[PDB]
Amino acid sequence: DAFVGTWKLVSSENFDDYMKELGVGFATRKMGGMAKPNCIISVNGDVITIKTESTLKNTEISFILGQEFDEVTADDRKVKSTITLDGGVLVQVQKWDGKSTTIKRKREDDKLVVECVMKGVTCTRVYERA
Ligand SMILES: Cc1c(Cc2ccccc2)nc(C(C)(C)C)c(-c2nnn[nH]2)c1-c1ccccc1
Repeated sequence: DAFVGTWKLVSSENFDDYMKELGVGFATRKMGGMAKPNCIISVNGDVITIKTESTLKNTEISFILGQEFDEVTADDRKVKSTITLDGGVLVQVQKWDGKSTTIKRKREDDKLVVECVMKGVTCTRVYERA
């Protein structure tokens, strides 16, 4: 859709604070905050795949909209994830240990805009086509 492609991180706001809320420790936050990952999004039938590639860490999730799945996050959390399409926005919720975080991926102009919320912390990451 508007989401399919290869997307390179070009900007990030409040990622260190978000990682802190995720319980990521200092040395790991340092490494994560300088990463400039590629995000490759593809769709085949029901199944959407989101691949993250960086020198620090690669991740991949494949999923069906509305169908909860198990995910190991980049920072090694074991979470229950559910992703839906809401007014053109991919909305992801991860739930683990009575906590949750929400990740919204939207297409705005040339950009893929990713908004991550946990507790009072909102991080916004902007990716552009590679
Ligand atoms: C939480 C998180 C972490 C945690 C982490 C920190 C430090 C070391 C290892 C993990 N790391 C990454 C890197 C840079 C490492 C891939 C991401 C990420 N994925 N796509 N773009 N950025 C996210 C992330 C960002 C937005 C949406 C979903 C996940």
